[PDB]
Amino acid sequence: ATRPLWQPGVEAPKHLDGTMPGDFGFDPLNLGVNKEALNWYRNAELQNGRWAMLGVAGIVIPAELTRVGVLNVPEWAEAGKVYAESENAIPFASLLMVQLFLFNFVEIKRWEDIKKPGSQAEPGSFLGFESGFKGTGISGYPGGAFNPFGLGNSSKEAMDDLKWREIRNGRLAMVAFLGFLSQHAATGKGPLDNLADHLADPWGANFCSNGVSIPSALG
Amino acid sequence: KAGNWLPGSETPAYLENLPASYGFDPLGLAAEPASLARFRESEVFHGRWAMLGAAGVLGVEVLGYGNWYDAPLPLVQGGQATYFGASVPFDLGTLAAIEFAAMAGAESFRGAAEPEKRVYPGGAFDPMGMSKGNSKELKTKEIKNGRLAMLACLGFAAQHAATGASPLEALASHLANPMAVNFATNGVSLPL
Amino acid sequence: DVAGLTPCSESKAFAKRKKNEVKALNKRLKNYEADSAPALALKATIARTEARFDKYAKQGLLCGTDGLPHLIADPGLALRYGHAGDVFIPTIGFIYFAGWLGYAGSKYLQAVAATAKPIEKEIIIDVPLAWKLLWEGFGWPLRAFAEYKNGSLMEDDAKITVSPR
Amino acid sequence: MKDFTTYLSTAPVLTLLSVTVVAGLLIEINRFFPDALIAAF
Amino acid sequence: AGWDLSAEVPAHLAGRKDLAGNYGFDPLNLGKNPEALKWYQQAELQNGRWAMLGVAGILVQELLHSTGLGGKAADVYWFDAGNNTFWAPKETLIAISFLMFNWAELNRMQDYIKPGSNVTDPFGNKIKYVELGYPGFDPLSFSKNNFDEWKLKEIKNARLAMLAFLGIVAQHNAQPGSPLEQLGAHLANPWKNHFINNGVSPFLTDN
Ligand code: CLA
Ligand code: CLA
Ligand SMILES: CC1=C[C@H](O)CC(C)(C)[C@H]1/C=C/C(C)=C/C=C/C(C)=C/C=C/C=C(C)/C=C/C=C(C)/C=C/C1=C(C)C[C@H](O)CC1(C)C
Ligand SMILES: CC1=C[C@H](O)CC(C)(C)[C@H]1/C=C/C(C)=C/C=C/C(C)=C/C=C/C=C(C)/C=C/C=C(C)/C=C/C1=C(C)C[C@H](O)CC1(C)C
Ligand SMILES: CC1=C[C@H](O)CC(C)(C)[C@H]1/C=C/C(C)=C/C=C/C(C)=C/C=C/C=C(C)/C=C/C=C(C)/C=C/C1=C(C)C[C@H](O)CC1(C)C
Ligand SMILES: NCC(=O)NCC(=O)O
Repeated sequence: ATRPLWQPGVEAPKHLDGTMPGDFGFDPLNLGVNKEALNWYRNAELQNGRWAMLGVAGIVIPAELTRVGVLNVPEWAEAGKVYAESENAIPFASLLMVQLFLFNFVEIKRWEDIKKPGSQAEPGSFLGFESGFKGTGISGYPGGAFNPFGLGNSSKEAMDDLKWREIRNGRLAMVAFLGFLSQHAATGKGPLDNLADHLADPWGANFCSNGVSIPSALG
Repeated sequence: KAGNWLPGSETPAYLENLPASYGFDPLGLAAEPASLARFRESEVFHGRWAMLGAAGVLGVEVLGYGNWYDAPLPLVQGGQATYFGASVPFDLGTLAAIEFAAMAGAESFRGAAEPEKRVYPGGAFDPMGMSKGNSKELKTKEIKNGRLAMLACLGFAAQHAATGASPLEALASHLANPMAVNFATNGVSLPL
Repeated sequence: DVAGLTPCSESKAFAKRKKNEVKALNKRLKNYEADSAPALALKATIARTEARFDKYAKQGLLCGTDGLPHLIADPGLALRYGHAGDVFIPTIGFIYFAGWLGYAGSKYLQAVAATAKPIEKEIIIDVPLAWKLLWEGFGWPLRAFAEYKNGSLMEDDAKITVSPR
Repeated sequence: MKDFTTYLSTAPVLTLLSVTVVAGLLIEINRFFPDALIAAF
Repeated sequence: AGWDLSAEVPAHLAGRKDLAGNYGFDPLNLGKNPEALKWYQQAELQNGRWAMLGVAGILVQELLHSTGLGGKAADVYWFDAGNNTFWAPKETLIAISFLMFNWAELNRMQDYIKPGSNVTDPFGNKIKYVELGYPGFDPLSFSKNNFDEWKLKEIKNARLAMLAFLGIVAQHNAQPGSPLEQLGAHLANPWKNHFINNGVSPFLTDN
């Protein structure tokens, strides 16, 4: 209860005890007052953070490599159109449907794990692979086939440290992807281009000069 | 056991009396006894078919009859397949139908037996009767040769996905110029 | 062209209506001196009218037989033809904002219902509590769906008064 | 000022101030963003 | 306390005397967690040893470049070392480097997760093992006497060489030429030639 909070002076809400990774007591809208809704929101936070970490990596590492003359990857916002003009390009609707079908199969299993944490581990499910879906008792942290290197499964507090690192990195990358979307919506340049322009003149190059954030009607 | 996969490690308890066991299961896929029981037969079956496939590709390339990739290429384009110069007037539909019927019959009449009988049978499959008289090290040899054959077959697939040449042609080119003709030199394996 | 309607960017009657409005305002202009306050007011009105007509032509609205913008209230028919801002996007906006207000009022009712005098709290509103619940009502859809899945949003019929048929 | 703020918290004062601030916000929205027929983003 | 007089050792650097170069320097307290401190000690040994090897290579090759011993192989700048043809191209060199360093570093990590479990080779030969990051690779035997002092000398040289390589990359990205040439150009005046008079370091001066 004495952990650092999102406001030194504001006590944590009674539904945020401190057990969850990354619980800084931040819930001013009280969205997680229901415990089952809180568990669903924790799983949603894990999924959004992991997908944002993957997406932000796939944005900022190829863009940086293009900046230093490696691989030469186009802008992330126009990378869909760059591939869609290829001579052997899969059509957009067909590719989306294939991705959605595979993700349907995978994430309905993940959903059933969210309900009962030991769902998919029952015998006779797969073809001998059901043993890898035992889970660790907390949904969103499967283990088994996932986590091959077995990082953190040694001292329990080692896994809690890695859980906090994961949740902070996921939140940072979610904020970063929101920044990427808003930066490209306002300025037709990449995230590294926006960063380089800001270092040229921080008082001149920012969100108050794109003309899209602050509306021109007010000023 | 003979081996431990890593030189120094904790060993899974369910991988000791198994032939050709090195304790290699970091994912823990065979923690359940039924999972191990099915996966053992799966590994034996995969190794046997991989040995058959590796023998097929090596014998189709070194005997000078063609490439393994180009085997079903003349199956369309009009028709007429090739096997030792035989005309074989079978089209694509009848060939697939006969193969499906044969495989369905063989596999249905196969995997309806006992767990030991599904993977390790006798009768007409060992006519010379040398399964008797120390079968553990022979099983170990079978599993190890099967693993080597699976590695060879997946290497053939990945190599033809990469450079796109023949297996023995790529081997000859690698022996001729080991500097610029490796897996690393083409722009598909090492991007940096 | 979604239902026999032409875009107002190319429909002639839209330009005719804009010209008629600007000409009427110019007829109003032609009575004062150039720099008078009525002249500035009429110039501002003209600028607003031209900006409105140019914006309506820019946004891609549909005009009918004459130059009046028409809105499409069918999803799909407005999504694939690019007129979701006519009805669909304001539908989502109203649903969100009305749910915010209604959920804030609901949570105020259930918060003051379990007090000493719920009668007094509805004419004498606890302003900090109302402000807090108005802020919390911005996450109304997720909260409402969670309470619906929990079953705490609706009341059992056996605890609700009815008439004796 | 407890009684004065309680009077300010009474239903008519609060509803008149609330409709006043809402109407003023909408009016200034139409002042800076006039003739918004559709939600064109 | 050793790194800073009138300062107190950060608790977890006090009771553990068996650390090479334990001078109490941890103001940000990175290794309060004992497992984190073990990881950071292994990272110390690895970074220090690779930096000693790297800085010795830079200094020796630049000495041979400035004086002149080797042929066209040694007559190139260290940052331009890839211009030579050598014996193998880039891709296969990087590939075999990946393979054999995977082998060696996985042996090292297998030692890390269980000390002494990986000292035996399939040939049957066995070696002695001591401590954790000190696997007893001592053929001519200088470890039998005052091993703490030798470890302290090693860790001091390792820290000096990590600082050296940080200096090498910073100088190279700041001023042109070889690091020995940069040292000589410093020694020229030396009141003017230093890191302030670069136009790339202070930024407050020369825009
Ligand atoms: C926030 C309070 C509140 C809430 C949550 C509801 C909710 C509901 N009302 Mg109701 N209503 C209210 C206040 C409220 N009403 C008031 C004050 C009146 C008197 C004018 C009415 C008169 C009324 C009638 C006659 C009917 C409903 C009906 C309904 C239901 C249909 C949906 C609807 O919006 O209808 C429309 C709602 C209105 C027209 C009234 C809205 C008045 C304002 C906007 C709400 C009050 C705001 C409140 C002061 C905010 C407090 C904030 C808090 C932080 C302090 C729905 C569940 C209908 C129904 O029974 O459906 C089956 C119906 O027939 N309402
Ligand atoms: C100036 C840009 C640049 C950069 C950034 C690199 C980077 C790298 N080179 Mg390369 N190289 C360059 C230019 C560059 N090179 C040039 C100009 C040439 C000659 C033309 C070469 C020729 C060359 C060869 C021949 C080889 C390399 C290799 C390597 C890798 C070292 C192996 C390793 O790190 O272990 C492995 C890494 C890990 C186990 C973990 C990944 C790294 C993470 C991020 C942790 C590392 C921390 C990080 C370094 C510290 C932060 C940055 C710090 C500088 C502030 C490395 C990633 C070697 C290689 O490919 O690997 C064997 C290799 O053999 N380079
Ligand atoms: C806490 C709380 C509670 C209280 O009570 C209240 C409040 C305040 C409300 C709160 C807050 C919240 C928030 C902040 C939220 C946010 C979120 C996000 C941002 C997410 C994202 C998230 C995000 C995500 C997933 C993302 C992902 C991404 C991706 C995949 C990407 C992809 C890609 C790439 C690679 C590149 C290419 O070329 C393109 C693409 C294809 C595009
Ligand atoms: C154990 C484990 C456990 C832990 O825990 C984890 C992990 C790591 C995951 C693991 C591992 C795994 C792996 C490695 C796997 C792999 C496999 C393989 C490779 C297979 C192949 C496999 C392979 C195979 C079958 C192959 C086969 C082949 C064939 C048939 C061929 C055929 C043919 C021929 C003759 C020739 C002609 O002209 C063509 C054709 C007709 C085509
Ligand atoms: C303690 C602490 C704690 C507290 O609390 C906080 C703080 C303050 C943060 C801290 C501190 C820290 C630091 C200072 C760190 C640093 C490190 C380093 C510098 C490393 C390096 C490290 C470094 C390294 C490894 C390096 C290495 C190098 C090398 C290999 C090189 C190589 C080479 C050669 C030979 C030659 C050729 O031609 C080129 C090349 C290829 C280039
Ligand atoms: N009862 C047959 C059976 O269990 N088959 C499993 C397999 O396909 O290996």
